[PDB]
Amino acid sequence: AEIGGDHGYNATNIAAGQTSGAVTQIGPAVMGMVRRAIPNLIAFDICGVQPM
Amino acid sequence: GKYRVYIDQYAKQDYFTVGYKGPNEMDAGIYYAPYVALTPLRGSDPKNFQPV
Repeated sequence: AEIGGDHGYNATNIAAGQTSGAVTQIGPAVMGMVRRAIPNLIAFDICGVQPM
Repeated sequence: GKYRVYIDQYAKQDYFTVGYKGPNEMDAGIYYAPYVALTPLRGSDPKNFQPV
């Protein structure tokens, strides 16, 4: 019974606000961060490890 | 010592208006007679279900 609306289905509109009615939003709620993991190392027992 | 001045917020051009008041409620120029107060009307439409 009032006009809210969708943040226009493109990421730039969904960034902070810019709706179609009058509810203009703060911004999407952050969830978390994801990153690459560290690759593992293949031993060193297959060669010489003599220090200098 | 004589006049109670009330200022109109939304004056159009300029004016001052002098009036009389009495001790009774009959003693005036205009009567604002109250009747049934604000009514908390409610309802809904059974084709969109949004309230009103």
